[PDB]
Amino acid sequence: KLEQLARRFDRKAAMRETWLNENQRLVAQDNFGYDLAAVEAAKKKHEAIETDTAAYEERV
Amino acid sequence: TNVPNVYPAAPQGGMAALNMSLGMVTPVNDLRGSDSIAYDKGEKLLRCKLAALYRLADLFGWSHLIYNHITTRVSSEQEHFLIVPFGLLYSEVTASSLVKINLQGDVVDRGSTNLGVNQAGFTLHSAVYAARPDVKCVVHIHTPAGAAVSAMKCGLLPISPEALSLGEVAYHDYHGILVDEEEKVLIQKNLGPKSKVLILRNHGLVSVGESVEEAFYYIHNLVVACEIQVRTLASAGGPDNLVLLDPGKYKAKSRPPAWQIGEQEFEALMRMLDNLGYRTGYPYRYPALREKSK
Amino acid sequence: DDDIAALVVDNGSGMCKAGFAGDDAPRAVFPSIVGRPRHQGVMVGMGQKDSYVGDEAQSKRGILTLKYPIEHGIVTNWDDMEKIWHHTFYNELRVAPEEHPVLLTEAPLNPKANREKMTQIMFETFNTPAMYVAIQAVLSLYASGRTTGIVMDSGDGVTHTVPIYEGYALPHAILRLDLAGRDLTDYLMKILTERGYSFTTTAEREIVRDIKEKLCYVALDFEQEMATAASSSSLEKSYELPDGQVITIGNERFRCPEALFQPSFLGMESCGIHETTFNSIMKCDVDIRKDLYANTVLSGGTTMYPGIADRMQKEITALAPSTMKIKIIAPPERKYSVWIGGSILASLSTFQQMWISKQEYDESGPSIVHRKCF
Amino acid sequence: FSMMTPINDLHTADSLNLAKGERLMRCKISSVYRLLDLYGWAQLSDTYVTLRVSKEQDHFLISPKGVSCSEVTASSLIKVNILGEVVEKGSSCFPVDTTGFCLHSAIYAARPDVRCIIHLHTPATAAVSAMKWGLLPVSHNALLVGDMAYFDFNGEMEQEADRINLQKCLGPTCKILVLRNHGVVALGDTVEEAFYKVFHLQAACEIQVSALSSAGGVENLILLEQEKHRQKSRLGEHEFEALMRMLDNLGYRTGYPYRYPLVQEKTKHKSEVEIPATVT
Amino acid sequence: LDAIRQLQKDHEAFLSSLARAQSDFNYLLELDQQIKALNVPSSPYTWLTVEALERIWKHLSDIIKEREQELEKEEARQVKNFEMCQEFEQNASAFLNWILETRAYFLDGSLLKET
Ligand SMILES: Nc1ncnc2c1ncn2[C@@H]1O[C@H](COP(=O)(O)OP(=O)(O)O)[C@@H](O)[C@H]1O
Repeated sequence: KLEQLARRFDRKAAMRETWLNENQRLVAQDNFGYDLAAVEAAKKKHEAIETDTAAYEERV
Repeated sequence: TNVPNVYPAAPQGGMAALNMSLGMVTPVNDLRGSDSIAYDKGEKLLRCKLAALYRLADLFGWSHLIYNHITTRVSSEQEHFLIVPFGLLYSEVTASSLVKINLQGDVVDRGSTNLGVNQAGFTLHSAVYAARPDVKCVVHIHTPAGAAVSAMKCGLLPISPEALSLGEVAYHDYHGILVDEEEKVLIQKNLGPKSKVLILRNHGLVSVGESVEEAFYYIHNLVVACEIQVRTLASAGGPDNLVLLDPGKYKAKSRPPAWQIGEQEFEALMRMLDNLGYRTGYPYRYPALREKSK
Repeated sequence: DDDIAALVVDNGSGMCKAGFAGDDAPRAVFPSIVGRPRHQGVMVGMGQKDSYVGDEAQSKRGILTLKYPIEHGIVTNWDDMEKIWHHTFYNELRVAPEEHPVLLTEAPLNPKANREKMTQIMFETFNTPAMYVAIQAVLSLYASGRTTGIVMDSGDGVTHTVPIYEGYALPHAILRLDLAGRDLTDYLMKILTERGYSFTTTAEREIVRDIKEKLCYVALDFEQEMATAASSSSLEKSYELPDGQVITIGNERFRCPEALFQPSFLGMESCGIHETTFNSIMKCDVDIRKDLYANTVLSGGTTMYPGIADRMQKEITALAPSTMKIKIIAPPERKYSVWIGGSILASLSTFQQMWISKQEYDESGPSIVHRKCF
Repeated sequence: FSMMTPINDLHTADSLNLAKGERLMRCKISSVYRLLDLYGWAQLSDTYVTLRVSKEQDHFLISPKGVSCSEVTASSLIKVNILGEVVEKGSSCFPVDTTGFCLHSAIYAARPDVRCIIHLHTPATAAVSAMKWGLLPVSHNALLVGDMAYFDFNGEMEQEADRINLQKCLGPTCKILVLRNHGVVALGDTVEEAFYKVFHLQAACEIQVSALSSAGGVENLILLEQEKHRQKSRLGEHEFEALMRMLDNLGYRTGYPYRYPLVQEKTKHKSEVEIPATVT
Repeated sequence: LDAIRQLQKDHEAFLSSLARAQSDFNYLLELDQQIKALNVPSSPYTWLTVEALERIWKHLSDIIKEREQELEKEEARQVKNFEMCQEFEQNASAFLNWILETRAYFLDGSLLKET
């Protein structure tokens, strides 16, 4: 039973590690839109991403 | 007899002995007299010469994998330039493996190999071929000393008689954009009407010749003069510490079975390469090095 | 041609075969031995010759000292070869040599003086009209129906591997190795002395050779087979000697041929037969490698051990490059194939220009064979 | 009289415990050792190339300590863990040291998208590692390398905090790392791309050393702007097959599978009287 | 049985949550259609569209459809494994009884005395 749940540990941590890599990749690039309207649109999109990450903090 | 299958390697540079051991097995004169409905005697002879030039370029280490290309002209009545297929290593090149293509890159002879040719890599040679009807052999080379010479601001300097023998050098600046037809126009402008040596800045060194021996002579002189310049311009550190040879004064004072101006080195290294065992079938100006014993 | 058929005479190092060209079977196959008496003969009227040749010599093994005229593929007694040729022509076939052409086979790499001496002997004494010399390994591929492939040959003299490319024998890639059947027989004695059975005279060498012929096989895996032989006695078999005694060979059955694959057992520093074939293909150019791996023919007397085919295939697969076409083509009649190839070659109409006339030899001496036959 | 050793020893071993794709990766990294030995870059084992077998099972393959790069084969490779524990040992009777794996271990902990890490100690790359403004893109090959990251190296990374600084300086997306006074490190998803980048950066460093010697100053050189510089074949797919094919022609038993055939192999001339082939 | 017992139980526990899930999903699609009715925003600040949600819903439905058959096969195999085992148990017990009783009667050895 404990070896089975260890192999579940490995299989579970695989997705977490791949996701950490993937949002590393997408927060790496920076492309701000021109002028204040697009800048604040990017700001609220960032806040959407920040609210999204707190969901998987629970899974971690 | 009593020879190893692969030659033992030096502490540095195993490529020389390794390509030697490969050329021990693979002959460069792949043609032995089979059916060839499109080949000519001159075409076959130039194929052998081009394969031998490829192997010689590999042997001196004047090669950067497969990213350099050497083209020749069949001198038929329309187009038909010979180029190495894209993918084969230089020690793998044989006579029948060479690929005949058109000026714009259309493959007229697929050759003995399934590998296609690089369409992007032929446009640089096609610009020179469209620029001059006189040119017949184009060699593009990449040595680290030549790259260091091309990367500096002043470029080649008249410090050796070999650089004086090079003559006027055309310079092509590194655009790095590959803008096709206007890039060809800029090549035609920088190369000029008459020139022997082109330096494509930060990338490579190009020799153009009416014959294979002429291009080999020009590129050998260029490479040796470049590596002459590398040490002495490093040690000098300025014009106050370097003697420059006067070109005009030196050239004014310095000047059939008979050899051409560049056939001597080609024939000597062909003798060397046939003594190695490459069996190139090159027509020598004199069949024996010395007289037969009596 | 129609009236007279060329004589096909195969001179192997251990056996000699003879027949008529265009025929399926050789007429006479006999051992190539010559025996001399070793004891004083006291019976006045029973009749004792000075020397016995061939099967008559092998019938009376107990009173003779058997000598082989061919040693390691090199002739060491030329008048002895005159005796064996006289016995072949006059007794076995009962045909005159002056009325028919003869065909001779030879090792791929032999000294020039050997060819000159064979030509001089065949023209000067036997007065044959026409003769020709052929390479032994080439004719096997003709018998195979092939013109391109690698031929491995192993007789009582020497074992050599050659490549053949549309009938051309490449001289540089021909490889030689001194692992013959006679050395295997000597090693069979050397390993039989462990059990307690002692053989020392040249008469018992034929008994040991018969034991080798009848009771041997090649292990697919040596390490597993030694453990199998140590575990159980199901591998042991019994042989019945000419004097009535019964011996149990047991473990040694797959130890006799193993000297072919690992020559370190015999003290030789050379490589195995599989490495020899691999290096022989390695020495040729790249273009013909694919049709040499895809085409391999085994021939010779030694290559009839049971299980040699699969072991050879596995050992040459282990050295070949990946996804490589590997196949071994061993005919069942693989040690009569040289005579078959010789008769086939003599049967053709365009072969008749190969014959060397008596006038040509008389004009150009014994050295004409090398110029006429390349 | 020969250095030539069959690089594929998987059939003669017939042992060990293997993954479903492990036996091809072993041959590939053994071939990478053979290429880096042949060019004269390295001779003495210092844990140069490391490969990750699987995303989940870890079990990274490294070279044993003490075996020179000429003598490394497929069966001689050692499968170790992320910390240094021995997961599986091949047929190599040598003492096991995983000290050099520590340099690759935190990079494994940092980026998963890399499988192949190649560390160099060549004199040109170590001179560039001591070159304080780093690689100056004055040549085409250095432009082909891409972006670089620079990290100070104190020679030790067993410490728990040094790993954080290393993965901080590496960045989220950067595949070339330059440790100061310690050569260079190249980072690749495949061994082919990593080997291609190693070759190109080595050529660029060799060009740059001669350029800085000959010029004597930055102002004597020309530097094209990084902004101005700014079927499908993968970055190292095309060249690596040619190298494997050439080693196969020489005779090394390279287990690398070729994606397309070399020669057409026109059908030969067939006779009916052939004995049927094979031994079945 | 008992592991597959409790796994059947928490499977039907998961269906009760699936009902809440599809109630929330159709509530969200009605709200998205209400948003889409006025001046057609697809997704103003989020990557998520309606068709991605429909796709992942279909994907989840397909996997639960496969896993109910997987659990059916597992429970069928487990019960088929006990049925012949507990057939074997009573036959073994009767074997033990008769062999011990008959061998004990012959172990007493009173057959040779009373005759
Ligand atoms: N049926 C057989 N089984 C095993 N070995 C055999 C058999 N026949 C012949 N041999 C071996 O082959 C040898 C004879 O080889 P042979 O074909 O005469 O050589 P050559 O090619 O010189 O004629 C003998 O020493 C014998 O050991």
